[PDB]
Amino acid sequence: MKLQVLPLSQEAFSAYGDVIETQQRDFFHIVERYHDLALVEILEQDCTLISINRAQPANLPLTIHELERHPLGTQAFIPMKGEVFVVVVALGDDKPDLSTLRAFITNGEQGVNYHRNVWHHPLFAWQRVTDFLTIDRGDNCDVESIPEQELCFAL
Amino acid sequence: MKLQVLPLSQEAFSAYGDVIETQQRDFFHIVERYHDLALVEILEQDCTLISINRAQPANLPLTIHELERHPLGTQAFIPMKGEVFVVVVALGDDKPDLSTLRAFITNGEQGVNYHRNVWHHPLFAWQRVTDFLTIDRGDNCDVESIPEQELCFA
Repeated sequence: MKLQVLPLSQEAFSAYGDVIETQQRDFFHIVERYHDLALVEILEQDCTLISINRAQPANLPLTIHELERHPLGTQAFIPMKGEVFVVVVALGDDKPDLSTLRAFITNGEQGVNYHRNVWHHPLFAWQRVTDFLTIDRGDNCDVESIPEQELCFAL
Repeated sequence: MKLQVLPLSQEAFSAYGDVIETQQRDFFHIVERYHDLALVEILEQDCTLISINRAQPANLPLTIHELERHPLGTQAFIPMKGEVFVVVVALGDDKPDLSTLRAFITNGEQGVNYHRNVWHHPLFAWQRVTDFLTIDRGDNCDVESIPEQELCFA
């Protein structure tokens, strides 16, 4: 199944989570504070931990066949050296709702925070080893397979 | 008084917070997951906020005369383009305990998470404008004066 990879934007991503970036975002003059870019929510009396995931770059062509989700907590990933990366998300209360399945490629100035219970693909890098500043709990996530998806970058 | 800025290291910073870095840190082979580098503790709020603070560089010679602290939560700052930055910390339950006053300069591969209630200087960048990914409670900030300190570097 062809899965088109489109540019990431807050507008297109809003139903899946928050896009962490400064472009055209409101800020307070203090230092310029670009506030409330993402809301971290971790329940089940779990801790909110900061980590770094060093991911190897994946090579084209890319195919996926499963998605994971964190039912009781959000998960944020922010590249540490301006790297571009790819994300795949889907909604769905008990399983991925294919009509909402989408893929996005960042612009190098963005991070993401997946809302709780939102389906996404395990972390992987693009074109180069990337260190992702990670904010989540701390494996207690749900794993569900989906029909093979062929990510498409052209067009 | 001259406050000498020294290289930031986890062992020297541990009493004030945690250094967010990968160098010589334990990890899980997955992707290499460098786990639990810092613990976010927020009081009287069930959520943590992520923001970006774009900070201007300080005008040298830098002289400081006050520190701030957040009793209700930890505060993390991680540069987004590998920039080096400077931090000033101190312990003290009532007022800043000067015997614990220290200044550190990062190596470009480090972020910091100030423990809750630890005194530190308001954010500023080093040499160039820097974007700092910020993780904190998102008012409620104590501010106390300290003897005029003159930051000295290499």
